[PDB]
Amino acid sequence: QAELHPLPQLKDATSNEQQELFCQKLQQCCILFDFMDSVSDLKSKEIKRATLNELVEYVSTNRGVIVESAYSDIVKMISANIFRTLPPSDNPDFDPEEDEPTLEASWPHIQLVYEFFLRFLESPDFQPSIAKRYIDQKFVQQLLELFDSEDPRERDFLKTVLHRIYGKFLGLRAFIRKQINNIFLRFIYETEHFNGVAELLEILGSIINGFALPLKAEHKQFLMKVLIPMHTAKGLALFHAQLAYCVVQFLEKDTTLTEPVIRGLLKFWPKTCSQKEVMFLGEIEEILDVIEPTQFKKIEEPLFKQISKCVSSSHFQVAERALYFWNNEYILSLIEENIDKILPIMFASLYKISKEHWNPTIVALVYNVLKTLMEMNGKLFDDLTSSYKAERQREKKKEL
Amino acid sequence: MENRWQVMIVWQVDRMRINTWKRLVKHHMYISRKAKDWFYRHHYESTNPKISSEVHIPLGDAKLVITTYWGLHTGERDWHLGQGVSIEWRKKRYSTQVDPDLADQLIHLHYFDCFSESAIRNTILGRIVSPRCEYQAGHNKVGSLQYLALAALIKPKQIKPPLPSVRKLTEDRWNK
Amino acid sequence: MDVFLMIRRHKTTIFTDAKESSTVFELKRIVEGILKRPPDEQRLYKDDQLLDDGKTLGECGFTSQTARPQAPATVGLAFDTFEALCIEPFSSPPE
Amino acid sequence: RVVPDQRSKFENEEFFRKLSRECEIKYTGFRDRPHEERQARFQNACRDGRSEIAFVATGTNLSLQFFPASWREYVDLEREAGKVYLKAPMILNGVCVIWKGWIDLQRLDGMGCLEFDEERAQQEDALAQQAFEEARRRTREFEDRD
Amino acid sequence: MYVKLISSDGHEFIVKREHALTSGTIKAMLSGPNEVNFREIPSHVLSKVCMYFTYKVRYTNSSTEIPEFPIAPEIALELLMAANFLD
Repeated sequence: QAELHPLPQLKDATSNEQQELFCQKLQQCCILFDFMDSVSDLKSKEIKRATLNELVEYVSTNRGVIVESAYSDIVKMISANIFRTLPPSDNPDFDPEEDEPTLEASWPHIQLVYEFFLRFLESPDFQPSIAKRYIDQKFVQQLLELFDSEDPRERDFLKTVLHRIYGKFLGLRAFIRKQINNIFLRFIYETEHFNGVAELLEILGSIINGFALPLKAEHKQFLMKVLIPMHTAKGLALFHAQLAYCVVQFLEKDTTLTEPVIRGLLKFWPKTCSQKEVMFLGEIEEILDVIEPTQFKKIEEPLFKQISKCVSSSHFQVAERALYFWNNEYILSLIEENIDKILPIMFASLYKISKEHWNPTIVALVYNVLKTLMEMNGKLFDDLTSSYKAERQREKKKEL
Repeated sequence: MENRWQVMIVWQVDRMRINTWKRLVKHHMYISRKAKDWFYRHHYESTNPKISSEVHIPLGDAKLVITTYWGLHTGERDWHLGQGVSIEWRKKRYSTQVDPDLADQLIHLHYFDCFSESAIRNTILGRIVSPRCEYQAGHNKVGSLQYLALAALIKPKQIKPPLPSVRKLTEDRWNK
Repeated sequence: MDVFLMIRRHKTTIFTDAKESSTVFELKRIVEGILKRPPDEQRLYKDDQLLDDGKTLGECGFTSQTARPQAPATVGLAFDTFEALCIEPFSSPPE
Repeated sequence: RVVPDQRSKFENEEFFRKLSRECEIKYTGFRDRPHEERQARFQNACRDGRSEIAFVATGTNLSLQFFPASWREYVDLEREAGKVYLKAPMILNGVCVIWKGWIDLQRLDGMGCLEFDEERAQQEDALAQQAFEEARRRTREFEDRD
Repeated sequence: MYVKLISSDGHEFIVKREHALTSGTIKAMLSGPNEVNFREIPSHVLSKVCMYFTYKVRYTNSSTEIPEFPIAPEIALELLMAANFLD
């Protein structure tokens, strides 16, 4: 703790020795005065805080403040703090949904360096080629591990750093894309202690929006090998909203992927969790507002077979959303064209639930479904309901 | 004796604009996370069985609801005007329909970034301008000469996907 | 509909509105009402085509789309008997 | 007395000048079925209180929708036989107004106009009027406190 | 019924009193506390700001397909200075 004499502010300093004063301050704040101690360095903290507070002012003000010779010092300045040893988790069985978030000790001073980083990457000049030699593949590699943090406030600031690097640095796009694929591939089948994937998935949303058309083989393998199996995640309840968007947006680029996506969706269907299925049905419902009629002609049997299974559910919410399927406009338009094949599958199950369930509200919607199919080629309904009753007469024979 | 009714103003639109709106609202609610206090309501929560979706926007202690509607006039025919939109502002059971050109203006007060108090002063001596406007659909009026001059010297950026606009939603173009 | 007009000479200018079918008398009456100098002692000016007392915009060819509240039509003013076309241009940026 | 000012703004406001200046309207029905079927369906909908009714400016994007109250207005038909009379109170852009229309079922078009509704202004609430006025009076520019 | 405006450069314009009411500074200068001189103001900047007065009064409370008001990028800093002084 060497005494920190307050050097003259850069406002008082003239044109000369400005970088020398600037560089000296960066070496002055490169120290690691820890904040774990309750009461220590009662004078050293604020002057460091004041310098950083003035430093953020210095970068925002003026234009020619940043020079090439300073590039090394800033990277050393930033890397000395952000590239820290992350504290161990307070509880290995910590619940992100239930337990309160864990805070950070050095946050009052960390709030300034991340701000310093943000206003630096967004600087008016920021020649990337000069920074290309200094911000190399090694800087990014340690940056990704910082997403494993536990403080929610840090993740939002961290994410904006990654997007700024990717949008400006044209050299490491391949690395960060490959790194993004690599880091996700761990999360699908591993210990999976990662907690910043919700913030991580936000970056994936803005990287697929730029995927040029037509697709390439590398981008094709992203869906069936990474994104689709991600629905088997234990904690999908927090990542589904961002995970649902990228599937739809990616599908909107090449419509030929609709068949593999739907079949892939039906493979990892939830089995024992009621809440998992409710959001899962919302995924399939969204897909049907962008589906093409020709692509419908290939998924009538497998997709609708599952829907006819989920209506006969033991939970109201699972049946509630499924019954709301016969309320859309595009969905009803599609099922009118191929009524001949859809009707024989549901109608056996839609009629059974009509007079067995207890809640009138679920039964009330069922009447609307059955009456809706009477607004179609009802001769087939008449052919069905004449034959179907004979199959129920066949079931009456089973009773007999 | 005739029955009682409610009368609304509904702007008739085509489904491509509706699905584009849904995509944009979702992207800026979730992915980029600029509009995080907005609410998106699914069709299965309103008594009227024609509402397709509702968007509620807190404005201080008030709110603004934009409702979309599915097939009206539909049934065989075609889908040039299958959907419809309505906009309402309610406070303590009080409500009034609002023109879109005013709806977009009201949204922009409690939301995205615009020039700060010192932006004009700092432009004079070149001490960098920040934050800068990213929503040009919120300045459809004339406004002071200062804003028009300032917008000239720093042409605002473009959000990667378009920022969500109540005006792009309600535009005919078919009839011109 | 209405149009907006420019009259420039020496170091004076006027900004004014009028109706569509107005021929030339409404413009001349306004500037009479502003210059306090008897009316016929004037001649309007456009390019080089002479302007008459009964000339009208439609006959003149000027239309609403020609004059907008962002670039009004320029025609100058005149009064001892007759004077030249002192159309002095505005200042220029220092370059 | 700001309602008179709003009404005066008739000449200078978009939203009293695009839907309250004598414009031809038509009933927008199924539009596919033959003409006699269209008239039958429209008349059945007019009696029955279970349906939707649409009105087009014949050339714009604006439509008026009447929904059943289940989901001082009326749709009268006996008066002036062969005519349907439409009365619709509303509150538009903060001012309470009344919409009155008439449609001839033979041609499925007619005339509508909009007028100011007196009496119905002071009973609702002064605070909501003032609040909406104040809200609409604000400008975003140079408003934020850094 | 008409206020006279003198450009610091040496130009003079005149604009109706009603049109001038839309600017706060001149109203404060004149209504309460004739002739008004906009010292330093070049001729062209004054012409453009006055054209903005006409434009705004014509396209005020009305909200229609009102067009854009062009301002060449090279003529921007001085117009901003004038607007800050006058508004």
